[PDB]
Parts: sequence; C-alpha cells; structure tokens
Amino acid sequence: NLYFQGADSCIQFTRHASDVLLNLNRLRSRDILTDVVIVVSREQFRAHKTVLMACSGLFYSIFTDQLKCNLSVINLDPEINPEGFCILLDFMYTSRLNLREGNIMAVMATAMYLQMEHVVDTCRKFIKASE
Ligand SMILES: O=C(O)CCNc1cc(Nc2ccc3[nH]c(=O)[nH]c3c2)c(Cl)cc1[N+](=O)[O-]
Repeated sequence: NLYFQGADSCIQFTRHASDVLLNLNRLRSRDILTDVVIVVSREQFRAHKTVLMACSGLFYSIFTDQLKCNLSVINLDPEINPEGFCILLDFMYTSRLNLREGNIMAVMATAMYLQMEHVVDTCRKFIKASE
C-alpha cells in the first residue's frame, strides 16, 4: 500500500513506519543488536538505546550525555513498578498501550518518570473520565 502527498507528490508507504517498529520489536525479542539493559526493581529488560531515546525524554537525556551514553546498564528509580515499565517498553516498540484499571496509576507514574508526555496526558484523561 502506497499513496501520494505534498507539493512533491512524493510516494508514501502507508505501513512502512509500523513495519519498521514491528521489525525492531523482532530484534528485541531475539536480542539482536540490543545495546542496553534497563534494571527496574531487580528485573532486567534488554533494549535498543535509539528506540528508547526516540520515545522518552529521560532516555534522550541519558544517551545524549557524553558521560552516560557509554553505560550498557541503566538502573531506574527502585520505586518504579516493573510491570509499568514493561507496559511502556512494549508501547515504545508497538504503538499499543495496555492500560487497565488495575495498572493505570503505576503506568502514569512510570510515564512521568520517563518523560513520555503523550502517555501521561492519555492516562490523565482516562483517570478524569472515571471520576
Ligand atoms: O524472512 C525474513 O526476511 C526474515 C524475517 N525476520 C526479520 C526481518 C528483519 N528485517 C528485514 C529483512 C528482510 C527484508 N526485506 C525487506 O524488504 N525488508 C526487510 C526487513 C528484521 Cl530487522 C528482523 C527480523 N526478525 O528478527 O525476525
């Protein structure tokens, strides 16, 4: 699937961006070219620094710091919920946010810590609606 757009009339591929993420998530599943371990409450999550930086203000700041960009292990605040992190990491790699009544507060807190503004705002709206 392709279509035209812009004063260019440039060809755009509809599924290209989502296909790239699908493939990045496959690399993560197979531990191919992963270059960082994120440690949350003694659980370990392998990932790609570029994907993290593309989705999170916190990770953008870390991995653009000339000192911290060389670390292969990054520890998060030990009060961060690991399920909250796993939900957001999955979101980064898929566009899908598995928000539920039983996890929304943890996910929101985690998204605030990671500086994922669109997710925070979304959690706020869903909390607002249920009051
Ligand atoms: O059967 C295959 O081609 C292997 C399928 N698996 C796979 C494929 C890719 N990239 C890939 C490969 C060939 C392509 N030809 C294209 O036009 N685009 C392509 C993208 C990545 Cl990055 C991870 C995985 N993976 O880890 O599973």
